[PDB]
Amino acid sequence: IVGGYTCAANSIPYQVSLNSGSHFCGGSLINSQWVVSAAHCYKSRIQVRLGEHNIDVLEGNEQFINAAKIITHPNFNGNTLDNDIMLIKLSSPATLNSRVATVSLPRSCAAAGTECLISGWGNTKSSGSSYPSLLQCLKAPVLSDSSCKSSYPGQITGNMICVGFLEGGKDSCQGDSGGPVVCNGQLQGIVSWGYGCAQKNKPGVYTKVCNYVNWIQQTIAAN
Ligand SMILES: [Ca+2]
Repeated sequence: IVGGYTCAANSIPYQVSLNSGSHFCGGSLINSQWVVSAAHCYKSRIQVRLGEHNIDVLEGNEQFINAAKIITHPNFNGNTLDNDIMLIKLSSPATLNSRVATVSLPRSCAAAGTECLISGWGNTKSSGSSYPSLLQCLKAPVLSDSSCKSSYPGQITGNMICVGFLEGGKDSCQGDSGGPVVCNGQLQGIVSWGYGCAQKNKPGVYTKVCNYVNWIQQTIAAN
């Protein structure tokens, strides 16, 4: 997260870290056994870390649970990042409490202008790199489809939304992928891609979660 703030401890209780030796992606807890993330975050071995604030220090509220099932969207396109969504089934259910909690799926798509919260442990610099210990937070609005397509001509499918600021300076970045965009208590976006980070007229591009509610519910019910 570039240009954000350090979140208060466990104030984003659905935020998880995907770890394969080190933190490499975010994700969101949507029921006690299932995490949603980005398909391009796929690895064949994944430990999900819940209840994290400082990812470099054991603080006492963590739960480390291995991924048992790892299911990418069947129409994921690795060239365009279309359908950039993935479901992880935990090998045992997380214990839900005030610091480890689920986030609701969207009841409808978010309108342009809707204010959201983006979070993660990704890069905090738009030039160079700095990876933080503490979870970072950013308030940002959903952008119109026409604005998003103008920012990225010929790249924004009907399964993508832009969230952020055309003036740049505030954005998600590498290491945030798979993490949440939550608006009015609903997971509307998954950190997916962009051109650089916090660049002018290049807001972050996010998987449009409201298109996948049916796929998510059916996959969970069937597995
Ligand atoms: Ca920790």
